[PDB]
Amino acid sequence: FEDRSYPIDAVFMPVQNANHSIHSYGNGNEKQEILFIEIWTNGSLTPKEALHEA
Amino acid sequence: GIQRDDNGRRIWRRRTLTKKDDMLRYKLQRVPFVEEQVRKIKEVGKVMTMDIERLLLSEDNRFEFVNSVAAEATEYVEKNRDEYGGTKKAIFHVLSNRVNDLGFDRPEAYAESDPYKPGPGYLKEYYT
Repeated sequence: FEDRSYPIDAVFMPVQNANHSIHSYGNGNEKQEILFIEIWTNGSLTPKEALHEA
Repeated sequence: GIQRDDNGRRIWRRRTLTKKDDMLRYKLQRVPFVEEQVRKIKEVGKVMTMDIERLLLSEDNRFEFVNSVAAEATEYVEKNRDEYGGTKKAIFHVLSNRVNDLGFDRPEAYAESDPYKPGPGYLKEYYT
């Protein structure tokens, strides 16, 4: 409500940024894809931990 | 001028910035999210592009620079015929050496491998 407590418009992102990239490799007929996950965290959790939590 | 205390050691005034520099606090920060850009630049090959210009900065005529590079590249291939055919190029080796001569560090001939290549028969398809 309003009791002299000043609200803080806090953004709840512990992962500052994330991006994924795809590398495709062919062997004539063996089309396999390689996925790269790129994670930036603000230290509240390691990027390895954020990968598991996601 | 010369001033010493009882112990005989020399004491000198530590020259320090008396006033304050505005730009000092506005330029020491570094952006945190360029990991994908710097990796892309190296993989694409734009790192040599900056090096090519850097060499031209100390040059007087860009037509003499390319002639000198071509002359030195021809010299390299004559000595070692079976080296500059594939992943290593004669011209790129010259450019990498000329940058290293300035005192900086670059990979030889700017050659890069693919650490994530699965197998010998798998060649990286390019997503057009």
